[PDB]
Amino acid sequence: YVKTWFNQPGRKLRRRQARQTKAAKIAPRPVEAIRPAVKPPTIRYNMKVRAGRGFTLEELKAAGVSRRVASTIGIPVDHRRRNRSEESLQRNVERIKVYLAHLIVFPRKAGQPKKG
Amino acid sequence: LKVPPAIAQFQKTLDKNTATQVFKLLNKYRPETAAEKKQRLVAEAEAVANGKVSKKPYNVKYGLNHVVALIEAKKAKLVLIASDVDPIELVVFLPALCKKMGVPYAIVKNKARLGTVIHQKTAAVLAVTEVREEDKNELASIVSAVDANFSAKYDESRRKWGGG
Amino acid sequence: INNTVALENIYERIKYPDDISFVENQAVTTKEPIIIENVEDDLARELAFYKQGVSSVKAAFAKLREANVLISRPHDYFAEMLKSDDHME
Amino acid sequence: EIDAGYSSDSSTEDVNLYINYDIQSEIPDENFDPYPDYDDFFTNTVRETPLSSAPEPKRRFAPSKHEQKRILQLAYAIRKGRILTSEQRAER
Amino acid sequence: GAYKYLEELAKKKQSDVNLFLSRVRAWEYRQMNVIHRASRPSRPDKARRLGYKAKQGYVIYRIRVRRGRSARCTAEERVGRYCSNLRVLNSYWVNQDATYKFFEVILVDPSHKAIRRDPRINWIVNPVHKHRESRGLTSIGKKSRGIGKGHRFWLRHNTLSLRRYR
Amino acid sequence: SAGFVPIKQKVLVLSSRGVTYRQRHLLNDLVSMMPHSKKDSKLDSKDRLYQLNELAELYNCNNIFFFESRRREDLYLHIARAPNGPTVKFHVENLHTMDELNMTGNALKGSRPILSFDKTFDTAPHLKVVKELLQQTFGIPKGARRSKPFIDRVCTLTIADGKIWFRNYEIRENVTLIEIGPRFVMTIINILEGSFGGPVIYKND
Amino acid sequence: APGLVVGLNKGKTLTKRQLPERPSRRKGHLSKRTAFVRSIVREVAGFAPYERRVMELIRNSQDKRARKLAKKRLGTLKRAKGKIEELTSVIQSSRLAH
Amino acid sequence: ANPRQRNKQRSGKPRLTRRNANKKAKAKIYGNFVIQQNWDKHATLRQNYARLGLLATPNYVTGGVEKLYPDPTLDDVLDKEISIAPAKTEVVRQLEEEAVKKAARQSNKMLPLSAFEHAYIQRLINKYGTEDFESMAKDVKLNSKLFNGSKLKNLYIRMKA
RNA sequence: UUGACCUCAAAUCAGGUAGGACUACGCGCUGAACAAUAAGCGCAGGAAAAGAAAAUAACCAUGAUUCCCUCAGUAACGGAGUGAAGCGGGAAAAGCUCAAAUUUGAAAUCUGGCAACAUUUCUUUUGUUGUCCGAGUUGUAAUUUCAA
RNA sequence: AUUGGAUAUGCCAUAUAAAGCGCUUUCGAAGAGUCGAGUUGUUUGCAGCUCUAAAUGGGUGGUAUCAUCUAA
RNA sequence: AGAGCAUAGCUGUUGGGACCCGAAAGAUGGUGAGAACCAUCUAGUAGCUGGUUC
Repeated sequence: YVKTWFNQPGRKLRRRQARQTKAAKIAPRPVEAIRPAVKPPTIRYNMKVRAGRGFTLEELKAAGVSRRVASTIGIPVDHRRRNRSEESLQRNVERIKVYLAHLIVFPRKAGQPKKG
Repeated sequence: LKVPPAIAQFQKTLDKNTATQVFKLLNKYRPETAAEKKQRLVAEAEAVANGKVSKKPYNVKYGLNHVVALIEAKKAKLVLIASDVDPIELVVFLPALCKKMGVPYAIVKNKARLGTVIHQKTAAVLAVTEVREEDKNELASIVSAVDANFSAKYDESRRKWGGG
Repeated sequence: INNTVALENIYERIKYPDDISFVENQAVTTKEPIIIENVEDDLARELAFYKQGVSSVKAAFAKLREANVLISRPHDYFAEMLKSDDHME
Repeated sequence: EIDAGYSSDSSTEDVNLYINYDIQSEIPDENFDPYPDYDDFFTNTVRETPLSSAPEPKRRFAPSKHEQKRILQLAYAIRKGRILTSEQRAER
Repeated sequence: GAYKYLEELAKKKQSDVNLFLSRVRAWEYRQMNVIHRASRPSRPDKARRLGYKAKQGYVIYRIRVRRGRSARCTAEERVGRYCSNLRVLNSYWVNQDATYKFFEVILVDPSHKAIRRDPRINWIVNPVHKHRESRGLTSIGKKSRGIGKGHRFWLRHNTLSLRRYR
Repeated sequence: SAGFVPIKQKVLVLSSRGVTYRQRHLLNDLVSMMPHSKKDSKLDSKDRLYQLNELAELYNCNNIFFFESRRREDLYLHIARAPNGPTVKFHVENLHTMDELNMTGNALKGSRPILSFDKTFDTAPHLKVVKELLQQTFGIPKGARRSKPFIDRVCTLTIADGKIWFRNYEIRENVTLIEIGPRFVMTIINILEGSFGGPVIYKND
Repeated sequence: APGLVVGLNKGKTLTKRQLPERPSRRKGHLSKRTAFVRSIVREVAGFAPYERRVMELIRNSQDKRARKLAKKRLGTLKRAKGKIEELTSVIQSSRLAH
Repeated sequence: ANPRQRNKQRSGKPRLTRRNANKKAKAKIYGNFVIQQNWDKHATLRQNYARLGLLATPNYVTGGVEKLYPDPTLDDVLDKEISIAPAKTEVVRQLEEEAVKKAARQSNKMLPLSAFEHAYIQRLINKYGTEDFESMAKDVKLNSKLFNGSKLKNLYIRMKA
C-alpha cells in the first residue's frame, strides 16, 4: 500500500477552480468569512495570535451585532468560546467593528401588504 | 399472579346509577364537533367580510397530558378515568395524583363512552373544570355521589393486593 | 515535612506490644545491615538481601522450634500453594 | 476505632484427608409477607397549592387567536369566491 | 404532562407494578409470533422520545430474541428484513424474562405522503438511509461500533505516502 | 454483634477506575498471598478518600489498600490504618507479576511468612512508622481464617537509595532463598496523620 | 483595514474577566415539579424485592446488614448510601402514618 | 480491456463522446451585474477583487503574494465609532451609490392602520383619553384582545401617520 | 334486537414498496494460515462514513466533523517490536431538529377519495382549491432545545 | 431548445399577523435494563451473563478540591 | 571563539518478493463423489541446488 502524489498539481488546480466557482456565485462578497483572533491553548504558543472559529456571543453583543444577523453578514458565531480576559474581548470587538466599517450591505426587497 | 394495589384499583369501577348521572352532566358539555365549529367560524367570516365580544366556551376537558396538567394546577373539579386503558401505566398514577391534589375522581367503565362524549373513538380520561352557574348544583351533587359511591365506598380494597 | 515529633507520636500510638512473641508477630529484625552499593547489579543486591533474609529465617526457625510451633512444612500435608505451578512449569 | 472485628455473615468462611495440624441445603429464612398492603406515605395529605408557579398567560383571558387566523382565512376565501357562503349554500 | 410520570415510572424497572406487568406481558408476547405488529407502543413515553409520532407512516413492531452480538442490534436487523419497505428509525427495550428479551422497533414508511411531506422526517426518504440497521447507523449500531467523541473511543498508517518531491 | 471471632488484623483491597493489565494482576497476586484480605469493587470517586474509612468500618478491616491509577500508566499504593492512623503513599515501579517465567518459588497459600526489616528503617522516625505499619499489615495474625501455621516464604524489605525493595523468598531445606515472584520498589511519596486525610506530616522530597 | 496579523505577540498586559454560568451547568438541579413527580411515582410503584429486604433490615436496626446489601446490589458505596437515606425517609414517612 | 469496454469496442455503434475538457478556464460571473461588467475574465479572482477595490479575504493570506514591480483600553474600543471607510475605486462607488439609492427607495417602514385596527384604537382613545395607555390596556371590555401598553402606543403612532 | 369501541379475519379491493445485478472507492457482522489480513456474509451512494463536544487542556486558554503536513518513528506498551494523541501549520467551513413544561378562549395538524383549476424536461411531471371520509387527544400543529 | 441565481417592473398579498434587540417584585421541564459494579471472552472499545442507579446529579481530566463537558 | 543544513552522486548496510530458479505447506471458499479435484491468501520456502550477460 503506497499513496502516490501524482495528482498533487491536479488538486491544486481543482481547488483554485472551486474558489473561482464560488466567487462566480457570490460576486462582490469575500470568498471567506472573517475569523476572530485567539491565543493557542498552551504555554508554548500562548504568545502567538492565530485565527479562531467564530466570535463569542459577548463579543457580538459588545460590537452591536445580534447573533441572528451576524451569520447573515458573514460573521461566524462560536457559542463554545468565551472571553476569560478583557484583552480577548477588546481584540475581537475591534475586529468586528473594523469589519463593519468596510461593509456595504445591499438592501433587500420586503413585502408590504396594502392594508394594515 | 397477584395484582398490585395500584393496578387492582381499576377493577372496582363506578356503579351503574352514579355513572349514568355522570355522563348526563358530561353530555351537556361535549366539545364542539368539527362540523359545528366550521359553521360557527364561517358565520364569523361572513360577518368579517361584510362588516363588523363573545363568552368563554364551556366544555369537558380531555387528553391525558391536558388533564394531568389540570389536576396538577388544581383546576379540575372531577376526573373520570377509563378502566380499560390498554397500557395501564398511562393512568396507573392518576388516582394517586388526584388524591394528592384533593381532586374528586372516579374510575368509569370502558373508554368508548368517554371517547363518545368528546366525539373521538377513545378517551383515556376526562376532566370537568368549569360549569355554568345553573349546573353548579348538579356538579356538586355528582361530586358527593362520586365520593360516597367510589371514595367512601372501597378505600380499603384499593390498598389490598387483588387477583390471584 | 519530615516532622520527627509527629512521626514519633504516631509510632508510639500504633506501636505493637514489645512482649508479643516473635512467632505471633512473624517479624524479624536481625542485626545484619544489608547494604548493596551496586543497586543496578542484580546479583550483588540479591546476595546482600539474601544474607539478611537467611539470618532472619534461621533466627525465626530457631524461635519457632523453641516456641513448640511446627516450622517446617510437612510433606504429607497438602495445602494450597500461592505460587503458580503452571507458571513455573 | 473499629476493633478489626469479624461479622458472622462475611462472604469468606472457615472450614486426601486434610488432618495434619491446626491453628448444600435448602434452608429458608422466615415467614415473610410477599404482598404488603399499599402504603400511602406521600398522598395521605393533600397539597393545597398548584404544582406550577409559572404565571398565567393572557391567551386564556382573550378570544382564541388561532380561531381568528382561521376566520381571517375563511373571510379571504369568501372575498375570493372560494368558499360558498351559508346563504349561498342554503339557496343552492 | 403525563410523560414525566411515565419516564419516572419506567426507572422503577422491577417495582411491584413494573414486575407484575413485565411478567404478565411476557406471557402474552410469547403467545404471539416472534415478530408481530404492535397496535401502539407499550412505552408511549420511550417511543415518543426516540422520534415516534402517532401519525400515519409510523409503524411499531415487537420482537423477541433469545438471550445467552448485541440483542437490540439483532432485533433491529431482523425487523428491518421482515418489513423491507420501511426504514428502521429506532428501537427500545420493553421487556425480558429468563429466556427472551423483547424489543419494539420504530419503522417509518418512506413512500407515505405524510412522511415525504414532513421536513422533520423527510431525511429518511433519501436512498442513503436504505437499511441503516445493516450498516450500523442506528443508535445501538453506532454504540456497537465504538462511534463516539472522546479518548474513550489503520489503513492510512499501513500505507507509505510518497510525495513527488521527497 | 460488634464482632465474632475478631482476628487481630484485616486488609481491605480496592482500586480506582483505570487499572491496567499489570496493575490488576498485581492486585490479584497480592490478594492471593493475603489470606484475610477482602477484595472490593472499584472506587467511583478518584478524589473522595473519606469513603475509605466507611468502607473499612463496614467490612471490619483495620488496614486499607488503595491502588490509585492516573494517566493509565503510573500506579500508586495507599496504605493506612482505618482508625485515624497514618496514611502512607507509595509509587509502584518495576512490575513483575506471576505471568513471567524467571520466578521459581513455591510458597503455600495462606502460610504465615517471616517479615525481615532492614536496620535503615530505624534510622528515621518516619521509616520506623512505615516499618511498624508494614509489619502490622503484611504479617498474618494468628487465628486468621484460611491461614496456615506452616512457614514457606519470607518477605524482605531492602532500603536502597531511599527506596524500599520488596522481595519474597522461599525457604529451602539444607537457607538458599528462592524468589517467590513479587518484585517491586516501594517509593515513599508522603505520609499523613489521618486516614486519607489531615495535614501531611512527612514529605519524602 | 480588515485583516489578521497571524504572527506572535499581542501584549502581555492581562486583566481577568468575570463570566456568568452557562445554562448547561444547571443540569442536576432539582425541579419542584420533578421532585413531586418522583415522590408520586415512588409511592405508586412498589419497591423492588431487594429494596424490601433493605427496608426490613433498616427497621430491625441491622444498619451494617442494610448497607452491605445495598452495596452488593447497586454497586458503589455512594449509590448504597443514597438508597439507605431514601429508604430511611420512606420508613419515617410511613411510620408517621402507618 | 474490461469485458464491458471490449463489448463497446467490438460494436459498430459510436461512442457517447462529450467535449468538456478546457482547463485554464475561469468561471463566468453571475449574481452582481456591476461586478460582471467590470470583471476581467483572464485575471484571477484575487487580481480582480484587488482591481475592483474589494477584499477577497477578511483574514490573512496563506502564502506569498505576487510582486510584479519593484515598489518604491476597553473604554475607547467598545465606545469609539468608526465613520465607515473611503471607497478606493469607482466600482465600489457604484456599489455604494446603488445601495443607498435602493435603501432610500425602499424606506417606507411605517404601517398604516387597517379598518379593524383604526376602529379598535379609536374606541379606546375616545374613552380613556390620549396620554394614559396603561389604563387603556387594563380595560377588559373595550380592549378585548388584551393588547399591552406598547401595542396600543404603536396603534396610536401608526394612526397619526 | 341495534349501536359504539376493541380484537381477530378475509378480499384478483384501491394506491405503493422490497428482492436481483454491479461493488474501484463506503459502512457493517465476521474471520484463518501467516492481521484486527485473505476469503465468507450483509448494506449503500456519487461519494460513503463522521459531525455541531457527557471534546481538549492546565494556557494570555482552545472550540462540530473530515482530510493533508507536523507532532513522531516521539510518549506509552513491551530489549526488540508495536505505535498514537493534545498543541501547531494548511484545505474546507454551516449549522441545526426533537423528547421532556396545558392551544385548552376552542386539533390550530395530517393521509386518502371525489370534483374543479393549474402546472410540466413530460398529454408521461408536479401541485393548488373545495367537499367528504379517515388518522389523531394513549397527542397531530404552533412554541422551546440549555448556545438557552 | 432547455433550464440557475438575481435584477427591474406590474398584479395579488388571509398584517386583528409574525420576528430581532431592552428590561425583569414571574418561571425555567433536559432522554434508565441506561450509567455503573462483578464476572467471562473478543479486541480501552464491543458483547454475553448476574445485579442495577443519581439530581448541582452524572461523565472525563488536573489534586495528589478545582477545571471542563452535559451521554443513554 | 560554534559548523552545520539542504540536494545530488558513490559505497556499505538494514527492510521490504529484494539477483533469478528449484520440495510438499497450511488456511479460506467451492466442484465432484474417507480420499480426489479446482481457485485465491502466496513472490508462505529452500542455512542449500543450479545459473547469473562487454
